[PDB]
Amino acid sequence: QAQVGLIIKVLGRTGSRGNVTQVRVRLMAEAGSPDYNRTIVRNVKGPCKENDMLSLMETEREARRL
Amino acid sequence: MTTKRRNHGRSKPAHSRGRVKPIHCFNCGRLTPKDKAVGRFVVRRMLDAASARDVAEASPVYGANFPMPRLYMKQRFCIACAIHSRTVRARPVGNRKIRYTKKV
Amino acid sequence: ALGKNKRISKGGQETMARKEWYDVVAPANFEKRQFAKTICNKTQGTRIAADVLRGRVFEANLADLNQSAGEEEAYRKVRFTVQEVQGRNLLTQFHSMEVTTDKMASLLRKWCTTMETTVEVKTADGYTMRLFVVAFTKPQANQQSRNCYAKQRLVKWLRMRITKMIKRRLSKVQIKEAVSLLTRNVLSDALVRRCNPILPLRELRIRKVRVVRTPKFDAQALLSAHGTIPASVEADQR
Amino acid sequence: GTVSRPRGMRPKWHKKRIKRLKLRRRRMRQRSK
Amino acid sequence: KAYGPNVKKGDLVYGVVHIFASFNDTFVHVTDMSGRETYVKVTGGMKVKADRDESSPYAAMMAAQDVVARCKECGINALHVKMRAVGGVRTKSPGPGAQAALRALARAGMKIGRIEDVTPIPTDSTRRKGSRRGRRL
Amino acid sequence: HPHGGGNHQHIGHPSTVSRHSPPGQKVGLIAARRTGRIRGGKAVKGAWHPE
RNA sequence: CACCAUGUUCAA
RNA sequence: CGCGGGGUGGAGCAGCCUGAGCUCGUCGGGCUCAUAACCCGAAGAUCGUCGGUUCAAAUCCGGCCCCCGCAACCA
RNA sequence: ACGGGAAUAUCCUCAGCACGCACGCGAAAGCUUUGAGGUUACAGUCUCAGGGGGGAGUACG
RNA sequence: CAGAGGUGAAAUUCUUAGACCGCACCAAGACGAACUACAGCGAAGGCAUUCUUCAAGGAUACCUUCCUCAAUCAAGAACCAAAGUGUGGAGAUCGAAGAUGAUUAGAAACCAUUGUAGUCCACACUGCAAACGAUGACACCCAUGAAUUGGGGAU
Ligand SMILES: [K+]
Ligand SMILES: [K+]
Ligand SMILES: [K+]
Ligand SMILES: [Mg+2]
Ligand SMILES: [Mg+2]
Ligand SMILES: [Mg+2]
Ligand SMILES: [Mg+2]
Ligand SMILES: [Mg+2]
Ligand SMILES: [Mg+2]
Ligand SMILES: [Mg+2]
Ligand SMILES: [Mg+2]
Ligand SMILES: [Mg+2]
Ligand SMILES: [Mg+2]
Ligand SMILES: [Mg+2]
Ligand SMILES: [Mg+2]
Ligand SMILES: [Mg+2]
Ligand SMILES: [Mg+2]
Ligand SMILES: [Mg+2]
Ligand SMILES: [Mg+2]
Ligand SMILES: [Mg+2]
Ligand SMILES: [Mg+2]
Ligand SMILES: [Mg+2]
Ligand SMILES: [Mg+2]
Ligand SMILES: [Mg+2]
Ligand SMILES: [Mg+2]
Ligand SMILES: [Mg+2]
Ligand SMILES: [Mg+2]
Ligand SMILES: [Mg+2]
Ligand SMILES: [Mg+2]
Ligand SMILES: [Mg+2]
Ligand SMILES: [Mg+2]
Ligand code: NA
Ligand code: NA
Ligand SMILES: [Zn+2]
Repeated sequence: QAQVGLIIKVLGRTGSRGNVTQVRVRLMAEAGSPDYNRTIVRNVKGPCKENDMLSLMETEREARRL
Repeated sequence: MTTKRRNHGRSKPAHSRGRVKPIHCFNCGRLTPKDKAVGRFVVRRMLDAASARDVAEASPVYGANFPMPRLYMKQRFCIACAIHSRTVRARPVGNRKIRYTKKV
Repeated sequence: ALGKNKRISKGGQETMARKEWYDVVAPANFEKRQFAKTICNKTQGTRIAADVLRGRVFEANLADLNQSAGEEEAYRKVRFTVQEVQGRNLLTQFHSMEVTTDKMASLLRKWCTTMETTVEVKTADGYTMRLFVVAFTKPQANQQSRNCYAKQRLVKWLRMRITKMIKRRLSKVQIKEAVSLLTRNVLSDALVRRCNPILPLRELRIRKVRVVRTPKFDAQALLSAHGTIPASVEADQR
Repeated sequence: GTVSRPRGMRPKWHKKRIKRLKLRRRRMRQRSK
Repeated sequence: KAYGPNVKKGDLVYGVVHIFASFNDTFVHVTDMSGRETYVKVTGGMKVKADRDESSPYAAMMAAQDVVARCKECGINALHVKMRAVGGVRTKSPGPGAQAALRALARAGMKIGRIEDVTPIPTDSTRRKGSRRGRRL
Repeated sequence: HPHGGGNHQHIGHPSTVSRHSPPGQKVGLIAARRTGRIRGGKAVKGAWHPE
């Protein structure tokens, strides 16, 4: 259903009005999983910070860097 | 009104040649002389870093020992498109004489 | 777009179940003989599958065709024309060779002369090919000039020597030996070695070879080219 | 813009208006004689 | 069944995927090494309902996933890649769906062979559409 | 003649006549695929032979 | 890169 | 004069085959420094006139006031 | 073998398209052996055009 | 096999009578990418694939020839991009006019799909360009650094 990811870096606020934060997320899976230590760039709505956790659901789309 | 540039915005000295055959702008297709158009040779990666990593993992051919192919393109823009795309920007009058002879 | 088609017809079975698999066989001068597989409709009525298989052109990378060759082979593709169907084996003949687009485009540099030569030659067995050689000028080791453009008379001299060598070397050999020379770069090394004294060259290479005229089909000559033909198990029971 | 004040319509179109006017006048004289 | 060739289990069977990525649509088209026989062809317009989303990376990713499913059905487990833009006298820049489609094929389990750009490039050309003033927008 | 007569000199019917018209009726533009001033290129005339 | 048209006459 | 068609909100036009709509216009409030554009609302008929039939007439049938056409030929 | 060859390196030279660079000049922008310099300390030779803005490159011939 | 095309978004448009896409070809008319440069050639306009040819042209080199034959120019002469004209060809692409679809208060504009004349060639006209270095031709003097094209001299 949804895969948990850990925010390891806040790349910066993106978009007009600065309400969207672009972050680097490491997928949290056990050792040997295909998503183990897989890092993707995501766009986050709401106040977030480093070491926060996200429920990604889909983990294929990667946010365009800004 | 006033002569803005000594070279008149092109690489055609007064006694070098009469006409330079124009080219189509890379973006809009506007015809501009080849010596005037803003020329850029771009070597772009076919994939960004993340996608290239995934494709290289699935590729028996591409990996640490064999690099992925790149795109090679000579792009010539009309002046308007070069400015609008920010390939080139208006500069202070004293900085307009600064020229680069190699890609930095 | 989904759900947008208005006019579908203008008036008002599984596809893969009808397909049989075939192996494509390169000539014996290539280490990997059974490169590539393909499909074709089963022979139905008067439409015999062999009649629609002959003439098909298959493209493969030279490094895949010749294992343990090197990264230089990996930037060339070789095409083959199916000349005869033997069971489920598609025996082929050389069609064309080309350098990949990325490799060829990367060879271009600004402050140098790009010299191109087109050569047409007939082999001993009546095959006619076009050769499309390209060479680049280079600065010398101690050169301080801002460009290494070549004098035009040297460019024409380079073109004539390339044309004479290629015609001399390829006109008295068969197509099989000619392909071996081209794919193993024997002609290429000969060309650059003898053309450098005319003009300092960064690199000379044959970017495209194309067969423009083939002789009348000969079954025996095709079999002599293919030597020992690896068996095809496509028609066998699983 | 690459030119100074025209103090009128674009000179190319003013020239065309004059050109059409000259054509009309020479046609009127032709029908008269 | 599986409609595959008579090969040992796990052996690579190579097709050729032609990815035509324009700024209006993406084509993910799988053929054999000759190009005469086509296994599957899925476009971005078959995955979305809005015209403006036909060239989107998500549409290309969805098209590629269906391509992978049918390729597994047909018995093709590896793909050589031929990438192209519009080319001709038009733009030489690949469309947005180019990268997403190739990545989706790799992440779906499909093996990737040789990759090459086959954008048609004229060595001299006819006149491009638009006037000498270009498109004025 | 089919085009004869009238209080004005005119053909009162279309001048393109069928291929199957009997002699005496087949006058004018016989079995014309098109009429009017040709623009943008003269096509090859005569019967169509795909061979 | 949807669509932004106009501002009465002198004189501060 | 004979034959035919037409009078509907301020304008043009539907419905014209018994139980009023369209666009523009006008009025009120927004947006603008203001006007226009734009947005939200509102009002405006008695179906040319006079009779008849019908439980009911824009509607159906009669006469009238006008408007617009087609014809007014053989000597 | 287009071969007593070919290209570089240092220096010189004549001819050509030019660049950043001293006088001097210019209302200034700028020009500068490539003058717009060598001009009120005004004269090497020839030639074309201009005389406030419009009407107008119009009318007539 | 179900869409394709096109756009800011769409529609005109194409499409199960198989469009778009894929491979190898065939036809025809244009064009000569990257290399392509404050580079070359030409009186200007202009000129870019290769090979084979025909007349030229500048520069350089010379202890060759010659002997003022020169400079600039009313009149006069030849050439002159594009568009335009005439007669034959040709007609792929693009595309004045026109058509359709959008946008808009209106839009017979910009945008989209098209499309005539043209765009190309031969011959003959036209001689209207920001035909610009907005800078007439010939000749003399003139300071500095780094380059560049062609020919010579020295190592
Ligand atoms: K420029
Ligand atoms: K020069
Ligand atoms: K100019
Ligand atoms: Mg200005
Ligand atoms: Mg300019
Ligand atoms: Mg010159
Ligand atoms: Mg010019
Ligand atoms: Mg790998
Ligand atoms: Mg050089
Ligand atoms: Mg301005
Ligand atoms: Mg002025
Ligand atoms: Mg689209
Ligand atoms: Mg579409
Ligand atoms: Mg604009
Ligand atoms: Mg009759
Ligand atoms: Mg008649
Ligand atoms: Mg008449
Ligand atoms: Mg008549
Ligand atoms: Mg005012
Ligand atoms: Mg100077
Ligand atoms: Mg004086
Ligand atoms: Mg005056
Ligand atoms: Mg070329
Ligand atoms: Mg003179
Ligand atoms: Mg012309
Ligand atoms: Mg004629
Ligand atoms: Mg068109
Ligand atoms: Mg003039
Ligand atoms: Mg000059
Ligand atoms: Mg002038
Ligand atoms: Mg030179
Ligand atoms: Na009539
Ligand atoms: Na078909
Ligand atoms: Zn442009």
